[PDB]
This record gives sequence, C-alpha cells and structure tokens, in this order.
Amino acid sequence: TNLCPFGEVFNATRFASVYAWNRKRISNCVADYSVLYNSASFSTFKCYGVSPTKLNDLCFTNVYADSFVIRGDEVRQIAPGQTGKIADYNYKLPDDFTGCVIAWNSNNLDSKVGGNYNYLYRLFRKSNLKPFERDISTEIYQAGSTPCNGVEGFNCYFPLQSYGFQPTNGVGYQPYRVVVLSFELLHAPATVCGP
Amino acid sequence: EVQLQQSGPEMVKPGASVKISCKTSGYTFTEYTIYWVKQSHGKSLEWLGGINPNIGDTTYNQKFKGKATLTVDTSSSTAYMELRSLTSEDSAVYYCAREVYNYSFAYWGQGTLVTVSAASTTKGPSVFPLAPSSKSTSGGTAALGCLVKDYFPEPVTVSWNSGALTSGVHTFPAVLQSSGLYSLSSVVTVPSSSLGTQTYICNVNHKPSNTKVDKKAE
Amino acid sequence: DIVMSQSPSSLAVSVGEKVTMSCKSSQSLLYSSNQKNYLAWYQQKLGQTPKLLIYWASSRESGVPDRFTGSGSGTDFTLTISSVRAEDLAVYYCQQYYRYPLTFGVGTKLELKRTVAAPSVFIFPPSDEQLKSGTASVVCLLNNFYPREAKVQWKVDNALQSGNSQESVTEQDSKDSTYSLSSTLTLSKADYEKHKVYACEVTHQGLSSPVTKSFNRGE
Ligand SMILES: *[C@@H]1O[C@H](CO[C@@H]2O[C@@H](C)[C@@H](O)[C@@H](O)[C@@H]2O)[C@@H](O[C@@H]2O[C@H](CO)[C@@H](O[C@@H]3O[C@H](CO)[C@@H](O)[C@H](O)[C@@H]3O)[C@H](O)[C@H]2NC(C)=O)[C@H](O)[C@H]1NC(C)=O
Ligand SMILES: *[C@@H]1O[C@H](CO[C@@H]2O[C@@H](C)[C@@H](O)[C@@H](O)[C@@H]2O)[C@@H](O[C@@H]2O[C@H](CO)[C@@H](O)[C@H](O)[C@H]2NC(C)=O)[C@H](O)[C@H]1NC(C)=O
Repeated sequence: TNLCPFGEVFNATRFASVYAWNRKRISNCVADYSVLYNSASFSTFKCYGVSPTKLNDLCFTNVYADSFVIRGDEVRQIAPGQTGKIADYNYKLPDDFTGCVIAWNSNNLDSKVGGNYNYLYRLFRKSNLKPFERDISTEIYQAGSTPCNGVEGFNCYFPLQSYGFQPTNGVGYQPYRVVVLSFELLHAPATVCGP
Repeated sequence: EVQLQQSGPEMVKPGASVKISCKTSGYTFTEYTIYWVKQSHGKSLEWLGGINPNIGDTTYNQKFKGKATLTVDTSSSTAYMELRSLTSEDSAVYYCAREVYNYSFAYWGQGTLVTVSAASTTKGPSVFPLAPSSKSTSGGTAALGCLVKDYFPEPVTVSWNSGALTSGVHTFPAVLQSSGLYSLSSVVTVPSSSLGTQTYICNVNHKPSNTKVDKKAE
Repeated sequence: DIVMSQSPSSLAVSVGEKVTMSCKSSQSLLYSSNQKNYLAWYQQKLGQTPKLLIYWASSRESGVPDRFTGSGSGTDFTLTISSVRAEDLAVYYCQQYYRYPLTFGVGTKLELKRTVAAPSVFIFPPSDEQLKSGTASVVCLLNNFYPREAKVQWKVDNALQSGNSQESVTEQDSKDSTYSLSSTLTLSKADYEKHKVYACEVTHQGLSSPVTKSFNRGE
C-alpha cells in the first residue's frame, strides 16, 4: 500500500532556509512513524500533544511535515510558546501544538569551509508571526520614523542575515536540519494512519 | 515610564572638548533610536544627528559633522554626545530625545547648558533680599523677592519655600551686566496680611559652582 | 536639503477667535507607498522641552485637545487652533521627516491678546548685606500688566538717571496674559550716599496718570 514519502522530507539534498520554511502536505497513505522514532539519528524528537511510543496506530485528517535548516542554539525555539528571532520572525508553532519536532546535526552536508551563506533567517519584522505563518518578504526594514524608498542605511536595514555555517564551529552555530510533523485532526474523513 | 536624563550644565575653555550624557530608562534601550537637538538661546531648533543603540550606527547633520560624535553604552543604557572644538557658536542648549515609529522626537531629556567661556572662573552668586513693599497703604497685596547678583555661567534656579510657594512667583530672565557676570531677580507677590506670620524664604542653587544659599527678607 | 517654510514669524490674537499658521516644504513630503505625509508639529512653551501636537501632518496625538488640528499635503500644511486659550502661548515648530537630515521650521510664535490692564509699582531699597560690601541696587517691579509697553525712568532727588539701569521682561503669563518688568538701578556705596529720594516713574497705557514709588536712603 502507498507509503507516505518521508525519504524526500528527510533525506533530501537541500533544505529551505528557516525564514522561507518549507511545508509538504502528507495525505492519503500509511506511514510508519516508528521508522523515525527508533532511529536516534535525531538529536531531538520532542513531542507535543501526541506520543511517539506507539504512534502508528492513530488516524488523522491532515499531516504537515515542515522542514528547514536552523542552528543548534535555536532548536529549542521550535517548541510551543517560544520566543526569539526564529519563533518571532521566522517559524512559529502554536500554543496548542499536537505533533513532533525532529532535528539532527547537519555539518557534514550544510557547513562549508569559508562559511555557508545560503541558509538565511530573518533579523527584523514589524510584529511577530502568527503560528504557521510565513513571511517570504525581502522589503527594507523601517527601523524608525523615516521612510526608506528601497534605500538602506540608518534605520533602514535589509531584513535577512545569513547563518554563515562553518564546519569547525561550536555545536551552537552548526547547521541543524529540522522536520516538524504537525498531526492535526479535523471534522472530515481521516487519511493517514500507519500499521 | 520613559525617562531621559542629561547632565549638569557645563562651561568649557574654547576649542577644547565636552561630553553630554543621556540616561534612558523605562523601555528597552536597544529598540528605540536617540536623536540630539541643539537649541541655542533666542533662536529655533536644530537637528544634529542620530544614533541607533542596537547596531551602533549614526547619522549626522551636515553642518555638525566632525565637531560632534554620538556614542552609546549598551550596559549603562546611556547615550552620549561629544563636541570636539568649542567655538562660541556652540554656546547653546543641547537636547537628547528618543523616537517612535510615528514621529521623530517623542520623549525629551532635561537639557544641558553649554557656555563656552575663556577660563572665566565659575563665580558663585551673591543673594540679596528684596525686602517687601506694598501696592497701597491699607495693605491690599505686597511684593518681595531675591536678588541673585554676581555669578557665572548662566544656569540658576530659584524656588520659594523649598517649592511650597508657587502662585504669583515671577523670576526674570538673567541679564548680562557690564561686569561680565549675570544678575537675576526672583520676585513673588503675596497677600500683605501674612507678612508678619509666614516667613518667606528663597532657595538659590548654582550648579556650575555648587552654590546653594538660602536667604530671607528683612 | 529640505528647508521648512513657516508663516508668520509672530502671531497674536485674543482668546476665542482662530489662529491659523502654516508650514511649507522644499519637497513633497509624500511617501507614495503608504500615502502619508512625513511632517509633525511641536508645541514649545517657553523653558520647556518641545511637545508633539500633530504627527503624520494630520493626527492629534493621545491627550491633545481637539481644538488643534493639522492639515495639508505635499507642500502647504496648516496648524489650526479653533478658539485659542490662555495656555496656548508658545512657539509652534513644524518639522519634517521624509528624508534625513531632519529639518525644523523657523518657528511661529503665539503671543496672546488680552484686555488692557495697568501695572503695579513697588520699589526695593538695596539690602544692607549688599551695602556694606560695596554696591547699591534699586529694583522697580511692574507686576501683571498688559500691553507689554511701559516707560520706566529713575530719579534721584528729581534728577533723571541715565546709563545705569537694565530692565528684564517676563514672558506673557499663561493664566491671565499679563507681563512683568525688572528695571534695576545700580549705583555705588560712594554715589548712593550722595542722595535721599530714590524713585521710579511708571508710564503706561493703563496708568492714566503716571505713578511713582519712592524711598529715602535710611535705616
Ligand atoms: C502610532 O500610530 C498609530 C496609528 O496606526 C497607523 O495609522 C494609520 C494612518 C494606518 O497606517 C494604520 O493601519 C496604522 O495602524 C497609533 O495607533 C492608535 O490607533 C487606534 C485606532 O485604531 C487608537 O485606539 C486603538 O483602537 C484599537 C481598535 O481599533 C484598540 O484595539 C486599541 O486598544 C486602541 O483603543 C489610538 O488612539 C491610536 N493612537 C493614538 C495616539 O491616537 C499609535 O497610538 C501611534 N503611537 C503614538 C505614540 O502616537
Ligand atoms: C534515510 O536514509 C537512510 C539510509 O539510507 C542511506 O543514507 C541516505 C542518506 C542515502 O545516501 C542512501 O542511499 C543510503 O543507503 C534510511 O535508512 C534505512 O532504513 C531502513 C529502515 O530503518 C533500514 O532497513 C536500512 O538498512 C537503512 N539503510 C541504511 C543504508 O542504513 C532511512 O530510512 C531514510 N529515511 C526515511 C525517512 O526514509
């Protein structure tokens, strides 16, 4: 029977930058979630709402597997009710999260000698993000009262910084790929179960 | 409560240097931008630059650049301004003010006074009673005061009864007497019916000389 | 550079009525993204740090009374006090912020027109604390008068003095619009004990006949 394709989601050459975080919708299939939970590939597999120990028995309306590269320092911000540059201006999980958040170390692939500049996060945004929202915007940051006219200088900044990932870094500033399985169940027929 | 706090007025030998502070408090220092505004006596306002404490960068008014330098401290939460070569044009009152996304100057600090004088030794003011007179003979009202006479430089501050007495008080612009020092008279009207009862005291403070003297009215 | 053009330097009308001052600008203060005009209005009453009245050309800030309203766009903006008060005595700057450098206007002063009112004359003989040290300062207050104009003249034994008075004027009052004048006469321990009568003669458009307060070098 159709197996929900997590090989893409998990073993893919490139991950999106946390600011433009990526989201594939997994629907109509069976997937073993204990192919994941067993692995201990993962430095973090914290779960919120549900439980991993026997998870491939429940059925769900919708499964969203979001994925992106953050850094080790910030992994702890992809929790419910977190705050920081990521939970505020980049990727926000709700109060009522019901899913699991998986991450592993990523130097081997994403670090680079001379810094990897391809992964970007947001520095600046007017207000915070509503859960699961996603500003892909690159308009100049009005830090104060003066307008900008697409010219950046004092109090007009560019809103994205690069993570500048380097392989001999501290664990803290080392790449971490992150998959955020959000299992939500609605008032419609279910279409992911497992065994 | 947003509060900005500058320093005591200052007197600088010409061509030398000075640094004015600004202690902000009651909001996150890194978030909001500091501007500085020069208002020299008897003229209007002049913008002189900005600083953004977070990223540390500055914008400058053309005609002030070089001769002033804005410079925050993260830890103490304190904005700074340094004027390097003080001519006499620089004799003015510099403001430090904070910002909001809606408009450029939302909270203002006290004001510091900058008088640029040639080693003109700070002179404590002499304070003399302006013993009361009366409008009419049958009482009505009565007037009394304090004469602050021989001080440099300009900033003086005169209260009546440690701040108690406040209505009708009339403190006159300091005026520049031929001697080079400043002379100033703070006068207060008072109901004549009280002259024997209450005592009437004025409190004069001169920062640039630490002069805090209190004299009555005989 | 973006230089602010107010009118008119001095203004003054009586309570009630309607002051209407103006501000004009080198460059359209229009940001075509958001369609706001980048011009504020500050209310510097004397001896006080400025206070923002209108932001974005046209919006009372919180707490600002509805008799103040800004208006305009592009180049010609306008501050309008419907029914001025006593308290509305202050210099009113317009300031722009659609570009750096941030520019201020030159300033519109609001004096206040009241009804005519006569001074009050009091003479202070200089203290003895100051006499023993070596000078003599006579003071001639003129409390609570409107209009500002008043001729003060010293006489020592009916001798007009000249060239040793200074006078110091207050700002208009903010509670009933009156003035105050600080004619000070200086002499010396040497010159002051050449005489008896000291007086000051106070002409004013309220004082129908002149008034003279005076004292006798004594006790
Ligand atoms: C800074 O400016 C904002 C105005 O907001 C902006 O102005 C417009 C021209 C548009 O660009 C808007 O999209 C944009 O938000 C001041 O905002 C305050 O706005 C509200 C009006 O919506 C006033 O009361 C509030 O009303 C909402 C409901 O609509 C309530 O939830 C609020 O709790 C509050 O009651 C408020 O009066 C107004 N502020 C003032 C001072 O009038 C913002 O206050 C302003 N900041 C400063 C320091 O002036
Ligand atoms: C992700 O891949 C692993 C391992 O596959 C290897 O590594 C990949 C990155 C790629 O280079 C492959 O060609 C490699 O062969 C998968 O691990 C397999 O898992 C099953 C079940 O757990 C196990 O029986 C196999 O022995 C494993 N293979 C190896 C080589 O260890 C893993 O399942 C993939 N993840 C997902 C979610 O599908």
